[PDB]
Amino acid sequence: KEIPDVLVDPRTMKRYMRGRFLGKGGFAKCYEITDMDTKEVFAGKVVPKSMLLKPHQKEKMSTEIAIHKSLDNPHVVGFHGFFEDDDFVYVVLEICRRRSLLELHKRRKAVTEPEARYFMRQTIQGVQYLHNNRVIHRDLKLGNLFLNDDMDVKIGDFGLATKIHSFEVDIWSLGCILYTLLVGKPPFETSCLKETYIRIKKNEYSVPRHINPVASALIRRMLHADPTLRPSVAELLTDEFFTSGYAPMRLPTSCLTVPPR
Ligand SMILES: Cc1nn(-c2cccc(CCC(N)=O)c2)c2cc(N[C@@H](C)c3ccccc3)ncc12
Repeated sequence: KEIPDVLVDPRTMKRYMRGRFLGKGGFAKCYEITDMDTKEVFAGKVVPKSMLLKPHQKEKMSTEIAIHKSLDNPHVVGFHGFFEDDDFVYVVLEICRRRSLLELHKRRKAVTEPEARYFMRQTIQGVQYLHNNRVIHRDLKLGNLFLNDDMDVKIGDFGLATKIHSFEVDIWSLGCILYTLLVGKPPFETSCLKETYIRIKKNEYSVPRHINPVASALIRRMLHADPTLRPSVAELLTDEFFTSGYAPMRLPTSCLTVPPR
């Protein structure tokens, strides 16, 4: 079933123009949509109701919307109201025309330290806002770390977010990220899916010796087996890793493909 060329809602009664395709997450396609009156551009998640015929799955998305809606912070994807018609649910979000930190990783492999310092900081500051507002992400991956044309990291995809394992799962996800950024490969990545889940359980990872001691030190703590021995969000910013070495405040767009100078 076709997705309407113009999108409208009963509430605000604003007309959006479905523009360029941006991607597809699971059963949700996403288009760059544009306000026909204001010309302000937004990323519109379009989920077809044929996926939400079951009231079970229809709850999970109504929770994702519930939470994301309440949020307001320069490191979480902006929320600008959802709406539905007879066929599709439409979630209107902040536009990030530089894709996700995953794309950056895939293209760059191991980034330089300052870049990880910059990304982690900004990422963590988002993670704090969440934890401060009693929100857990539970599903933090480089794909959830979107980038705008200013190279600001903005957290998205709250499809497994929950309001109040607890907070320590997020500190785990950020460990993997800081690993992947600095090391260039995910710490528990393997082709076999069962193998990954075993590696995680038995806590099987080895940080290469090429990585900075102070970096690895923190990476060990963030991935530590005892969730209660993992650092807190507030304890991250203050860590030697962020304070010892050079930390840039802005990043060039060049970082998407090559290292900065
Ligand atoms: C908010 C928001 N959700 N999505 C989005 C929706 C559906 C699927 C996907 C890809 C798979 C995934 N990572 O989940 C992303 C965006 C895409 C972009 N920008 C575009 C340029 C883009 C396209 C691919 C990946 C990242 C960004 N900006 C903001 C958003």
